[PDB]
Amino acid sequence: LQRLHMLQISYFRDPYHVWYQGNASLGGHLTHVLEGPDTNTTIIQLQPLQEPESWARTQSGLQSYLLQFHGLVRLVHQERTLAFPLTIRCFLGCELPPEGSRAHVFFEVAVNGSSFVSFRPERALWQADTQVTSGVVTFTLQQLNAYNRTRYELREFLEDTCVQYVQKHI
Ligand SMILES: CCCCCCCCCCCCCCCCCCCC(=O)O[C@H](COC(=O)CCCCCCCCCCCCCC)COP(=O)(O)OCCN
Ligand SMILES: *[C@@H]1O[C@H](CO)[C@@H](O[C@@H]2O[C@H](CO)[C@@H](O)[C@H](O)[C@H]2NC(C)=O)[C@H](O)[C@H]1NC(C)=O
Ligand SMILES: *[C@@H]1O[C@H](CO)[C@@H](O[C@@H]2O[C@H](CO)[C@@H](O)[C@H](O)[C@H]2NC(C)=O)[C@H](O)[C@H]1NC(C)=O
Ligand SMILES: *[C@H]1O[C@H](CO)[C@@H](O[C@H]2O[C@H](CO)[C@@H](O)[C@H](O)[C@H]2NC(C)=O)[C@H](O)[C@H]1NC(C)=O
Repeated sequence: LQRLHMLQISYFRDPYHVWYQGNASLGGHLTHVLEGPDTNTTIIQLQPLQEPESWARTQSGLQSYLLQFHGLVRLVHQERTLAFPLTIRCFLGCELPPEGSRAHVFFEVAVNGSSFVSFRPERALWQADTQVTSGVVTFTLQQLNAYNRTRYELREFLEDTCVQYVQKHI
């Protein structure tokens, strides 16, 4: 199993307070941890897979991701009103299938334990995973599918960064 899986659980008590609990596993082994309130997040490699400077850049990218993740949640609230508290789960990663000619990548999002939206990475597009249409789901997808961040930068993170990471460290 040549893969890197990442799990991020975000607990929002309201738009302005989020508590993060996350971790990543490479080849089936725990390798990273995400922990703490938005005001002081700990992001660490459990193994020094990356050198200090390299790690410093990856860490910075994760920090910027969280900042925009939180930003999007506040915008959806601002525009469509969300019912707090709420918990969001992001499960994403990449795998080099044993008999594949290409990496399999994914990013799925659940809200309060139910399917909400998921990324179709190769086309960098988001889809609803819920059975019914909702102002919240629709507006969220509109934002996710609008900007170059929530689309192309994420596609690059999964298809290129994650895959290069697995190829180098596994
Ligand atoms: C590379 C291997 C690294 C391995 C070690 C990492 C593990 C750390 C600890 C484990 C914790 C798990 C949580 C980490 C998951 C986050 C993924 C990181 C994303 C990231 O760095 O990408 C940035 C892009 O930002 C964005 O894409 C911003 C988009 C924000 C919104 C996302 C939407 C989903 C949620 C929907 C919310 C709806 C709410 C309404 C109810 C720039 O990345 P880059 O520097 O590589 O550049 C690539 C392009 N060049
Ligand atoms: C991140 O850590 C969580 C919590 O330990 C892992 O979830 C556990 O996974 C094992 C094996 O799949 C299950 O038997 C446990 O019941 C899970 N516990 C919880 C809290 O749900 C999770 O697999 C880890 N994910 C990554 C990508 O590292
Ligand atoms: C996510 O789940 C939580 C339940 O843990 C929901 O919070 C409850 O919301 C109802 C309706 O407003 C209130 O009667 C309860 O007082 C809330 N519980 C707590 C602990 O405060 C929340 O509404 C859900 N959010 C979404 C978007 O589904
Ligand atoms: C939260 O993050 C860490 C702890 O998770 C804090 O780091 C320091 O906190 C105190 C500073 O006065 C020290 O007493 C701790 O020993 C030290 N922790 C270690 C061992 O690194 C940090 O200050 C908090 N948030 C920030 C970045 O200010």
